[PDB]
Formats: sequence, C-alpha cells, structure tokens
Amino acid sequence: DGIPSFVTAGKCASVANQDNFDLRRYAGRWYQTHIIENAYQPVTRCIHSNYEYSTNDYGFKVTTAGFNPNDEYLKIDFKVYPTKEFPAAHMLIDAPSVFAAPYEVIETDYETYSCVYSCITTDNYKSEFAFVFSRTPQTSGPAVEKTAAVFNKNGVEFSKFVPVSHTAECVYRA
Amino acid sequence: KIPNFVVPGKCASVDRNKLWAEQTPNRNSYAGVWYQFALTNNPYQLIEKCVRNEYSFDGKQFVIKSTGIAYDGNLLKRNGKLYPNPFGEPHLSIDYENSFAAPLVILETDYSNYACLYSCIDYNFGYHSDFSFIFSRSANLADQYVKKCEAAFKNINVDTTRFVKTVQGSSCPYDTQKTV
Ligand SMILES: CC1=C(/C=C/C(C)=C/C=C/C(C)=C/C=C/C=C(C)/C=C/C=C(C)/C=C/C2=C(C)C(=O)[C@@H](O)CC2(C)C)C(C)(C)C[C@H](O)C1=O
Ligand SMILES: CC1=C(/C=C/C(C)=C/C=C/C(C)=C/C=C/C=C(C)/C=C/C=C(C)/C=C/C2=C(C)C(=O)[C@@H](O)CC2(C)C)C(C)(C)C[C@H](O)C1=O
Ligand SMILES: CCCCCCCCCCCC
Repeated sequence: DGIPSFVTAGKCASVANQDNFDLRRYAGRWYQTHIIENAYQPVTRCIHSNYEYSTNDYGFKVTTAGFNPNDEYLKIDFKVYPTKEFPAAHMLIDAPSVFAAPYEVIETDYETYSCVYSCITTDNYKSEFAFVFSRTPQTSGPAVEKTAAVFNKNGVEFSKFVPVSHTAECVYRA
Repeated sequence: KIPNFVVPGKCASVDRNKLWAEQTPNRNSYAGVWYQFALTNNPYQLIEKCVRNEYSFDGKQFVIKSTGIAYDGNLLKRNGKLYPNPFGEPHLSIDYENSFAAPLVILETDYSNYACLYSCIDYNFGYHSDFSFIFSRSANLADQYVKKCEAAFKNINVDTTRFVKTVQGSSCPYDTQKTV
C-alpha cells in the first residue's frame, strides 16, 4: 500500500549510453563507491561484485556482496543483460525479488570507472537510482571524480549520491 | 522480468479536471456495492468471478471490501481503499493491501447504474500500461449501459475488444461473500 517511498518528483533524466559497449571488457570485479541510496540493495558497505561474462547468453551473471547496515554479510545473485530493443549499454537487471529495472552505462573506461544510471519514470515522478563503480575499492579515487562529472552533465545531481564505505572491515569474496 | 502489460505507447488524454469537478461534490453517491461487469486483462484482480466490490465512504476516502472466487476455486475477500490522489492530481488512487497504489479515473458514471473505470501510467522509453473496468450496480448490466461505456472508452481509444465479462450471476455465492 501507498507509493513506494523512493519515488520523487520529476521524470528520469534522459542520460547518454556508452558508445560501443563491450560486455567482455566490462567483466570482472567492480566496487560500488558512491551510490544513490537504493532500497532494493540490502548491503550498504564494502559493496563489491563480480560480473561474469557469458557469451551464449551475451549477458553477465553478476554476484554482489558486502555488509548489512547491521553487520551480516549478504550475497545477492542476479543476472544483467543487454536486450534486443536498445544499444548494449542499456541493459536490464534481472534479480530475484527486485523489479526488472534498467542498467544504463552512461560512460565507462572499462579499466577504471563505470557510471551507471537506473531509473523508471512513473508519470511525472520517478524512482531513480544510480551507481559510481570503480575498479579500485578506493572511495576517494579517480572514479568519483570522473563519474560525478558524467552524472552532472547528464542531469543527475551528484549531490543526490552518498559514499559506500570501504574500510578495514572489508572482505571482498564475491 | 518486464511485465507483459508494459507496452509501447502513451496513455490517453482524458479530461480529468472536468471529471474531477463534476465528481468531487457527489462522492457519497458512489459508496455502495458495485459488481464488476467486465475488465481488460489485469493481473491485480485475484478474484475471478462473482466480483462484489463494496465501497464505504467516510467523508474523504472510501474503504473497499471485495469478494468472489479466486482463480484457484476458493472464496476470496480482498481489502482496499480509494482515496483522492495524494500529490494533488485530479483523480483518485486505488490501493489494495499487499499492493502499491494506482491512479483510477472514473471516466463516466451515473452513480446508480454503471461506472466506467480507467487507470493508466506512462513510463520512460515510450512504454505505458492501462487497466480498464466496468462497474454495474446490479449483477447483470443492462446492455443499454454497457454501450454508454463502450462509447466512452472508444473516445480515449481503448480497444473495447479487450474487455472480458467477468461472471456475475445466480450461481454466485453473493450471500456467502456478504459474511466475507
Ligand atoms: C526495465 C525497463 C522498463 C521497465 C518497466 C517496468 C519494470 C515497469 C513495471 C511496471 C509495473 C510493475 C506496473 C504496474 C502497474 C499497475 C497498475 C497501473 C495497476 C492498476 C490497478 C487497478 C486499476 C486495480 C483495480 C482494481 C479494482 C478497480 C477492483 O475493484 C478490485 O476488485 C481489483 C483491483 C485490481 C484492485 C521500461 C519500460 C522503463 C523500459 C526500459 O528500457 C527498461 O529497461
Ligand atoms: C498512485 C499514483 C502513482 C503511483 C506510482 C507508483 C506506485 C510507482 C512505483 C514505482 C516503483 C515501485 C518503482 C520501482 C523501481 C525500481 C528500480 C528502478 C530498481 C532498480 C534497482 C537496481 C538498479 C538494482 C541494482 C542491484 C545491483 C546493481 C546489485 O549489484 C545488487 O547487489 C543489488 C541489486 C538491487 C540487484 C503515481 C506516482 C504514478 C502518480 C499518480 O498520479 C498516482 O496517482
Ligand atoms: C507487482 C506489484 C504491483 C505494484 C502496483 C502499483 C504500480 C507499480 C508500478 C511499478 C513500476 C516499476
């Protein structure tokens, strides 16, 4: 009952998609270093993951893991893949409980940062989530610098984001 | 995972303001019980037949109690509320428990014979999805009214062929539902 609490005013931003998206180069471990707080994500710190590339599927078998805001270590197991309707940088997220949602790769260098936007417009409101993925678990690293730029130039205020803590406590098993 | 009802297209432009002004003053004339005459495919209707929607107004918003038989075969009672939109839009939002609310425009109603309901949402990338309904005041609806609705939905371009008479009748355990 009601309107989910994360819906806010305004439609989703209309961000750009990375030009020639190479799933295969995008694979690997990516750490979440700044995210727009997202309710469907239980883990809130040490958030890290592995995007395994399949090629008969032409999609990723992503596993994400980290800690609770309380202190359990959770492990999520979804699928993420490009689709027939749009360019590969606009993929779809197929996780168990969560809504099919989009995964738009605004811009990436593959070797260093990836800026992901994900938001479904509802009428004149939106449920908007975003990520700043880096290949280093450095929360002040070059990813944030780079990506906060991209997001602003695309219409997603970087202020909307909070940092994911990566400290002594971290355990990257994913 | 993208639902099957999320489809290419825009919602239609209905004149909600007009409706909202005709409708707001007579909101008690809507309480009562409404039988579902027919609805366009809608996964949120867990009640397959004998759909008896009983609205109870309290001044501001209504409190629904819905009954009939599930698809499974059993007797089902579903609770809801139809209150005015909370972001100030000119339409009410309908919201059954164990669900997120949706908008619901009363397209045309005469308060005592039929009511045509329409509820649609636009999304990004060009998608949308609508759910329409027809409410009758009495289990069987005079096919003189069913035509005033069909006429109304044709104005907002809803493919009429999409509705499906639900099953209301003598069969129906109304009397049992009235106890829940
Ligand atoms: C991923 C993705 C997209 C994803 C879009 C999604 C995932 C949409 C999901 C939408 C949902 C889930 C809508 C539900 C939308 C649901 C809606 C509109 C529900 C309306 C319900 C009504 C009117 C109910 C009326 C009732 C009445 C009247 C009664 O009487 C009772 O007895 C019975 C009862 C059913 C309670 C994209 C399209 C943006 C495209 C992007 O490229 C992309 O990458
Ligand atoms: C009544 C009403 C309205 C009601 C609108 C509603 C009810 C909207 C509901 C929207 C939803 C429910 C959107 C969900 C939208 C949900 C979305 C977009 C979710 C995106 C999720 C992402 C990106 C997840 C990524 C993950 C990654 C990356 C990992 O790594 C893993 O660890 C974790 C994991 C979660 C799997 C109205 C506003 C239209 C206004 C009308 O006038 C009105 O009258
Ligand atoms: C299956 C949950 C039903 C939610 C009904 C209200 C509208 C939901 C819009 C969800 C958009 C992702």
